[PDB]
Amino acid sequence: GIQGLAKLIADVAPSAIRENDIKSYFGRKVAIDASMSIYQFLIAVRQGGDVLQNEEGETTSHLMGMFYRTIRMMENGIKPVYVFDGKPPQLKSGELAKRSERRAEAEKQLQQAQAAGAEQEVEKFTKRLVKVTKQHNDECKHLLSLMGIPYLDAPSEAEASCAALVKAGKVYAAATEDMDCLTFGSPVLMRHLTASEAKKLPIQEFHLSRILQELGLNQEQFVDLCILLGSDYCESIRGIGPKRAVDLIQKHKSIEEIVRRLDPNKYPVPENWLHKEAHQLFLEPEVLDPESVELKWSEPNEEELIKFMCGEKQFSEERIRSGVKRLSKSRQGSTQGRLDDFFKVTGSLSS
Amino acid sequence: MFEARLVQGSILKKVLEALKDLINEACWDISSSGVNLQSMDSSHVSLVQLTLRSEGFDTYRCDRNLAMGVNLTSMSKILKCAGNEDIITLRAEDNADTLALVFEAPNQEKVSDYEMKLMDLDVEQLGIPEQEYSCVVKMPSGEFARICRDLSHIGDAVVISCAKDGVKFSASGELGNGNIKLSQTSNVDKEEEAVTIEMNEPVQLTFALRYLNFFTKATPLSSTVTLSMSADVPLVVEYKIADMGHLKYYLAPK
Amino acid sequence: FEARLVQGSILKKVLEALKDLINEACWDISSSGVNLQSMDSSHVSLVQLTLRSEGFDTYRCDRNLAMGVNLTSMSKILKCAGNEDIITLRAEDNADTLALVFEAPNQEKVSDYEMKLMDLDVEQLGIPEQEYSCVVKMPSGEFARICRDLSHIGDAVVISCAKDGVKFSASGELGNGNIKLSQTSNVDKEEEAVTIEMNEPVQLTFALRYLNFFTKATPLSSTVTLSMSADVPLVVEYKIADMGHLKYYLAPK
Amino acid sequence: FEARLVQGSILKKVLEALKDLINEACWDISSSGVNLQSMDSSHVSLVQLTLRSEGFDTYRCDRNLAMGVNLTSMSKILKCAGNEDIITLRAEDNADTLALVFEAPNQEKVSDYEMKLMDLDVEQLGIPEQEYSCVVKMPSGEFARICRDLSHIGDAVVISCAKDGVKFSASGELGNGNIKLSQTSNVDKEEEAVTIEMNEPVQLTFALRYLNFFTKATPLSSTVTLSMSADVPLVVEYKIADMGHLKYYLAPK
DNA sequence: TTTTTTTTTAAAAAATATT
DNA sequence: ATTTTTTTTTAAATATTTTTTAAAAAAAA
DNA sequence: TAAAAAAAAAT
Repeated sequence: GIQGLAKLIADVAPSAIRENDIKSYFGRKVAIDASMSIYQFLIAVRQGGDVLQNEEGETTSHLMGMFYRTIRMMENGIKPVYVFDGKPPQLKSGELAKRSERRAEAEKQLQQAQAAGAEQEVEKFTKRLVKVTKQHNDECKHLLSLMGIPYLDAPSEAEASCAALVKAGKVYAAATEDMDCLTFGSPVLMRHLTASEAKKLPIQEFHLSRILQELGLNQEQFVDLCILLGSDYCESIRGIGPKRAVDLIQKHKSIEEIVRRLDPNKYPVPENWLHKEAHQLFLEPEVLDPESVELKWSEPNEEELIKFMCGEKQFSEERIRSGVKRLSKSRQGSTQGRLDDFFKVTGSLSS
Repeated sequence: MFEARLVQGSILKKVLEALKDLINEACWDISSSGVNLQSMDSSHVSLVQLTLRSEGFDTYRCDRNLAMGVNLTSMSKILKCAGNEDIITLRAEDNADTLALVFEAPNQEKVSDYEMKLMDLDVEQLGIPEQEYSCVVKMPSGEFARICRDLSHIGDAVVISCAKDGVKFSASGELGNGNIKLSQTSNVDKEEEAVTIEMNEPVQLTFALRYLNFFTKATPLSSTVTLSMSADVPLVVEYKIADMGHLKYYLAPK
Repeated sequence: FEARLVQGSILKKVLEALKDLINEACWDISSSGVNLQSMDSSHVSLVQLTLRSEGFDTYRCDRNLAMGVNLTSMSKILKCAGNEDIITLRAEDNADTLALVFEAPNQEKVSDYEMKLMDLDVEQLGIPEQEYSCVVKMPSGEFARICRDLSHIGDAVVISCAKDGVKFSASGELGNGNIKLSQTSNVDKEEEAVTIEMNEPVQLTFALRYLNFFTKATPLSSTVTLSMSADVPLVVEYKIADMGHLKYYLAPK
Repeated sequence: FEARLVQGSILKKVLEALKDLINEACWDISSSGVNLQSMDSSHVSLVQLTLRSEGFDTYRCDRNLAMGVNLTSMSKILKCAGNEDIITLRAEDNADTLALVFEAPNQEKVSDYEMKLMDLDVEQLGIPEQEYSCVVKMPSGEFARICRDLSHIGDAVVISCAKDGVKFSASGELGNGNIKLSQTSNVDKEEEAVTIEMNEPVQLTFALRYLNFFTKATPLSSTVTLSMSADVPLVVEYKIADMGHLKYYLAPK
């Protein structure tokens, strides 16, 4: 979670963010973080604050939300690779300590607010108490196995796996709300890949190659720039935000030139500030091999998925039947070929 | 520095009525040799290659190369403020942030100046190789618009096959199937109706139909669609604009 | 089954007339010709469509097959034909697909259209021996005008038969609306001729929604042959010149 | 009350003019003629209808009634009329019924339409008579074309009058319209007859959505009369041919 | 042939079930 | 008076349905 | 995992 990166690319390079809709991708393999979608559909999809409690005692909210997201994402021709989250390294343990004390504050404030009877703040601070579990990802990967969409499990982090999937050319893009994929290495990053999307919050297709050309720096210096923005692995220098890190990176390329020309009485270097290992973790992370894995969009079993969602996930028969029929007519037709495959760009045009 | 007096500006109105349903923002590649627009769809499927040469404009005096980023639905709403007889005069000022469009009526009683706003766009210009096509089909434009409008009711994709007898516009969908055959004719008295097919090999391709229905808004320009095909090269849907040039619509197959 | 039709605009106007009132219909294809006694999407109005084999150019049929088709999809396929296109129906013996060949008038643009079919079958209801009391042969553009006028007032038209003419009384939210017709002095065949026969007086209340659906067969024939009696449903007949007739049945309210 | 128009297309075009902005109107008829001074639901613009008794073919009124007519519904009843019907307005002096009898001059269809009229005691706002600065007289198709032109620009038109001619101009977020006409002194009497009655340079801002509802009255006359000055509201006069006039009032922005 | 109109679909509003 | 960063807080859909704005398409003047 | 907004030293 790089603080102030998307705003930096928005106010520096609006040409690099090729803003478009969900109609603009035909047959593009898109490797998506699963855990971002699972938290989005455990937080946004609510029964008034009851997160879709079924008749057996489980949570069917996230399966509902990302099932219909995946059906409308095959309706637009986008081929998803739901890359699941991995076991986080030792550098993200401080960020999960921050998340654990944030959950502790939210739990204490939820127990304060449930006595007060302010039921909207009760809903807010049970929406801030959403935790991913092993059974949530296990039943979600079971749903991916049932509906024929391929999935991957990351060894370390899903953003690194998505970025090396773009880097190997296996997929076209990553679809994360997280901005770490521009530093784990993905040249093309879409954001806000939702199903119900016409004009309300459309796709921010970030381009790492475009911003490295227009600010004039390679991957390692952009990794260092997002260290000084402040990532979720190691801390940043206090007093340096977007514009100061952009100016100091563009005037001083290496991280040693950032460090040694700084007085400690105005810009302190923090204690145990591990920039080298976070640099090596953005350049070479623990990633599963993208050439070794295979991405196959198989035909789903229809009535078995219907009896699964209507026997122990408590859905409607006609709703799941309509969804599997929608994906079946999505996979029936031929793919729509693009025009940049056949014609090559000579040069852009100004105004 | 750019002035383009067009007496027959009805076909300019037809160009911008054809353009607004497909692309919303484009840049005119205005040069001294003519006016061009090579802009691509937002879904990155279809290209519009436009050419209005300087011979068709009756007073063209543009000095240097000018690229003008324009909202084409706004430009078409400006050009809907002229009738079918007015002399649409393109005019651009120094450091042109406005496009002055003078709609002089030919009876010299109504002069409609429309200086309309622009935008900053960075659009790419693709490289089109000038290479010969396998199946060059020259049908009427109204019949092609009719064919695309009928086949859009069945399914979203024609499967167009050229053959020895003629071009076949096969399409299928949830309403069933539809095949439209067009024999090559030469015995008609009108040269617009004569479906001329330049055969090299019989080739079968599949094209989307929303883009083809977007292409067939250019049918009031002239009654000549030059469908040009190859094995995997995109379809050229070429409209002869009357004595300026072409409205070559490109379409990547399926 | 091969039913060639030179005037395919007749079949296109039949499908335009029947697309808004029957969505799924059975097509009782006999050797005598194309026949249809389907009924509407509601349970109010009956449609008796007859297309005899005399108006068809080459009619061939082997067995009395009934095709349950979707009239909306068939009307969208009949919209693909031109207004002068020669339409050749074709049905295979074993395959349940209706092939339509919209041949060009100059026989250039051959338009083969295969249609998928469903298997909806309904019970058949024939003509229940109408006495034909008041037969009002009046122009179809005027009946379409009268129903389009009185649909803007209310959902009740009151039609009264008389010797001097026929009334069309409608009342509702806007107010009273009457439309009175008369005879015609000079003997004119199709247009501007309201000819009425008279056996017993009749005064019935009909809905304007189903009559507005009925008036979509106006480009088929120029004359509406109204026919009604006491407690007998109104027969809006649309006799086509070259073959058959299109009968619209409507129970009074 | 018995008012008869030998050509009722004038009355139908008056109701298609007035149905778009006046929803409820009072028809203050008199023995001198049919008058209306109603004002719209947006309460921004006054409409003056003058229908002289000399233009009526058979006019008769003695009580000088003050009926209040729902105007969209009675425009629907004029939409029930044909374009050449001899329209006979009628109203009995004891009942609140506006009877309308539509008679075709050759065709035998005589249609009677009564109405329910609500009670409307709405006061009159009589405009004074004054000399106007620009009394420009331009064609109605030209003014409809100019208002539909500049309505794509924005909701504001500035109208300038000078020696060369009237100059309509609109500005908005899409562009900047500027329609400059010219004084026409031709003798051949073509489609354009723009005459200037030039007195004093004026420049006033008017809404264009409202002016689109104003120029919905286009097929009443070939020519309009925009009579206006610097502070008074704009007067758009639709001079009906020897039948009366429809004056339209719009306050400037 | 083009108007304007009238009508019929294809985008947003706008909560409710989704459970 | 900016310029810039860093503190708190606020958030994270989907579909079906009905009900609406906007754009067309026949079917006539 | 995102953003806006405001407080507050840097500017």
